[PDB]
Amino acid sequence: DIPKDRFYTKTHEWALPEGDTVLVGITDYAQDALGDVVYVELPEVGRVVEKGEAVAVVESVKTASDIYAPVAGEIVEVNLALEKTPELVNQDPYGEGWIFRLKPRDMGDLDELLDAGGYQEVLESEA
Repeated sequence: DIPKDRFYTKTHEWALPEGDTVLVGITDYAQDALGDVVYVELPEVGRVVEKGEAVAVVESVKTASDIYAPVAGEIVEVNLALEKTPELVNQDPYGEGWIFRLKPRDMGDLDELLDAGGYQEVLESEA
Protein backbone atom coordinates (compact mmCIF):
# COMPACT_ATOMS: atom_id res chain seq x y z
CA ASP A 1 0.00 0.00 0.00
CA ILE A 2 1.80 3.07 -1.36
CA PRO A 3 -0.53 5.90 -2.47
CA LYS A 4 0.99 8.05 -5.25
CA ASP A 5 -0.35 11.35 -3.91
CA ARG A 6 2.70 12.13 -1.79
CA PHE A 7 6.49 12.11 -1.45
CA TYR A 8 8.30 9.35 0.43
CA THR A 9 11.39 8.89 2.55
CA LYS A 10 13.95 6.08 2.85
CA THR A 11 13.15 6.25 6.56
CA HIS A 12 9.62 5.09 5.71
CA GLU A 13 7.86 8.44 6.04
CA TRP A 14 5.62 10.46 3.75
CA ALA A 15 5.04 14.13 2.98
CA LEU A 16 1.64 15.18 1.66
CA PRO A 17 1.98 18.47 -0.26
CA GLU A 18 -0.77 20.99 0.51
CA GLY A 19 -0.07 24.53 -0.58
CA ASP A 20 3.24 25.76 0.83
CA THR A 21 3.25 22.94 3.40
CA VAL A 22 3.33 19.14 3.71
CA LEU A 23 1.58 16.73 6.03
CA VAL A 24 3.92 14.14 7.55
CA GLY A 25 3.33 10.60 8.74
CA ILE A 26 4.67 7.06 8.57
CA THR A 27 4.04 4.61 5.72
CA ASP A 28 1.68 1.61 5.91
CA TYR A 29 4.77 -0.57 5.91
CA ALA A 30 6.09 1.39 8.89
CA GLN A 31 3.07 0.81 11.15
CA ASP A 32 2.88 -2.84 10.12
CA ALA A 33 6.46 -3.25 11.36
CA LEU A 34 5.75 -1.33 14.59
CA GLY A 35 2.53 -3.03 15.59
CA ASP A 36 -0.10 -1.36 17.74
CA VAL A 37 0.87 2.24 18.51
CA VAL A 38 0.28 3.28 22.10
CA TYR A 39 1.74 6.79 22.27
CA VAL A 40 3.08 9.57 20.03
CA GLU A 41 5.55 12.23 21.15
CA LEU A 42 4.77 15.39 19.20
CA PRO A 43 7.15 18.28 18.40
CA GLU A 44 6.31 21.75 19.70
CA VAL A 45 4.46 23.94 17.16
CA GLY A 46 6.65 26.74 15.82
CA ARG A 47 10.01 25.04 16.18
CA VAL A 48 12.39 25.45 13.25
CA VAL A 49 13.79 22.06 12.24
CA GLU A 50 16.52 20.97 9.83
CA LYS A 51 16.35 18.14 7.32
CA GLY A 52 16.74 14.77 9.02
CA GLU A 53 16.32 16.08 12.55
CA ALA A 54 14.50 13.68 14.86
CA VAL A 55 11.36 15.57 15.93
CA ALA A 56 8.76 12.94 16.83
CA VAL A 57 8.64 9.55 18.49
CA VAL A 58 6.02 6.93 17.73
CA GLU A 59 5.89 4.41 20.55
CA SER A 60 4.35 1.03 19.81
CA VAL A 61 4.25 -2.33 21.53
CA LYS A 62 7.48 -3.43 19.88
CA THR A 63 9.73 -0.37 19.99
CA ALA A 64 10.08 3.42 19.88
CA SER A 65 10.74 5.01 16.50
CA ASP A 66 12.30 8.40 15.81
CA ILE A 67 10.39 10.35 13.13
CA TYR A 68 12.54 12.74 11.10
CA ALA A 69 11.82 16.01 9.35
CA PRO A 70 11.70 15.00 5.62
CA VAL A 71 13.07 18.44 4.82
CA ALA A 72 14.11 21.54 6.77
CA GLY A 73 11.36 23.93 7.79
CA GLU A 74 9.01 24.76 10.64
CA ILE A 75 6.35 22.76 12.49
CA VAL A 76 3.07 24.60 11.88
CA GLU A 77 0.70 21.99 13.30
CA VAL A 78 0.56 18.88 15.47
CA ASN A 79 -2.08 16.13 15.34
CA LEU A 80 -3.59 16.35 18.81
CA ALA A 81 -5.92 13.39 18.23
CA LEU A 82 -2.86 11.12 18.52
CA GLU A 83 -2.72 11.90 22.22
CA LYS A 84 -6.13 10.36 22.92
CA THR A 85 -6.22 7.85 20.05
CA PRO A 86 -2.65 6.92 18.97
CA GLU A 87 -3.86 3.81 17.11
CA LEU A 88 -5.02 6.11 14.30
CA VAL A 89 -1.46 5.73 13.03
CA ASN A 90 -2.19 2.04 12.41
CA GLN A 91 -5.79 2.33 11.24
CA ASP A 92 -5.10 5.10 8.75
CA PRO A 93 -1.35 5.96 8.50
CA TYR A 94 -1.80 8.05 5.37
CA GLY A 95 -5.03 9.68 6.51
CA GLU A 96 -6.28 10.55 9.97
CA GLY A 97 -2.97 9.19 11.24
CA TRP A 98 -0.79 12.11 10.13
CA ILE A 99 1.61 13.26 12.86
CA PHE A 100 2.61 16.84 12.06
CA ARG A 101 2.29 19.62 9.48
CA LEU A 102 5.61 20.99 8.26
CA LYS A 103 6.23 24.11 6.21
CA PRO A 104 9.35 23.62 4.04
CA ARG A 105 12.07 26.25 4.30
CA ASP A 106 12.06 25.76 0.53
CA MET A 107 9.61 23.64 -1.49
CA GLY A 108 12.26 22.71 -4.04
CA ASP A 109 13.66 20.46 -1.33
CA LEU A 110 10.74 18.06 -1.65
CA ASP A 111 11.92 17.34 -5.18
CA GLU A 112 14.85 15.53 -3.49
CA LEU A 113 12.48 12.95 -2.00
CA LEU A 114 11.10 9.70 -3.41
CA ASP A 115 7.81 9.05 -5.18
CA ALA A 116 5.62 5.99 -4.72
CA GLY A 117 7.93 4.19 -7.13
CA GLY A 118 11.08 5.21 -5.33
CA TYR A 119 9.76 4.04 -1.97
CA GLN A 120 8.61 0.72 -3.41
CA GLU A 121 12.08 0.07 -4.86
CA VAL A 122 13.40 0.73 -1.36
CA LEU A 123 11.03 -1.73 0.30
CA GLU A 124 11.79 -4.34 -2.34
CA SER A 125 15.51 -3.63 -1.95
CA GLU A 126 15.45 -4.46 1.76
CA ALA A 127 12.95 -7.32 1.54
